Amino acid sequence: PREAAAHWVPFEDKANMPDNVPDVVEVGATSAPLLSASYFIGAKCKPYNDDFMLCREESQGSGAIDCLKEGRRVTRCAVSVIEDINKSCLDEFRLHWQCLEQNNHQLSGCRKAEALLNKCVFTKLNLEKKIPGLRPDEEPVFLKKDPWIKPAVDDFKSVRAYAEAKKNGTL
Amino acid sequence: DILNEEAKIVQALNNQRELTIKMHELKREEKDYAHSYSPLFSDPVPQGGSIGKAPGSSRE
Repeated sequence: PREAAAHWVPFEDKANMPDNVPDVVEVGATSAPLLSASYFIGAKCKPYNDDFMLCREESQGSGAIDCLKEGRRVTRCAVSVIEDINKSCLDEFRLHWQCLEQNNHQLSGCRKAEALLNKCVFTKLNLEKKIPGLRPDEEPVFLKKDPWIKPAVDDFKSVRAYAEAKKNGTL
Repeated sequence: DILNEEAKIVQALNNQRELTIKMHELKREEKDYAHSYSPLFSDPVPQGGSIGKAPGSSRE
């Protein structure tokens, strides 16, 4: 789909969902927290995402109205992972997405906060960040030390928290 | 002998008539897609662009 052209107006629909359709919660995170959580959401909700997409393909044109129950599962799984993050690892998660908000949403600008977030999420949620499709020779970039590309200003709070974790021994 | 020779000539002429009608009919028979358009990539169904391939865009 193309973006709107010369003159357009936004319009809101005031109707409710038809009552036959079971209601569902909606994800409440904005773009930066979602980008921060995306790999954990992928790790946990891969089967449901795959099932939703397979349903959409198999519906062959009626996918929106035929996969609503699969979509309901997808959104519930995403809400569950974000709730778990908000219960166990909120400080580090906030570090990471505030850093992202300062760095044009570039993950390369936030590696120190991401290291703490990954350790927390792995220890208390048993989710692991992993980049699909690489050979064992190829090194995932988020694990690389001494990268070519670095942020203009390493984030202040993140630098302090990273050094403190290195003292404590958590990281 | 004259009758036999003339009959053989007339038979060859009728053979040529039959062949002409046959070629006329065959030329008007519709051919398979492989023979008429493409013998290696023989599926007429397109796939389109691959970049933003959307689950549910394929329709039989």
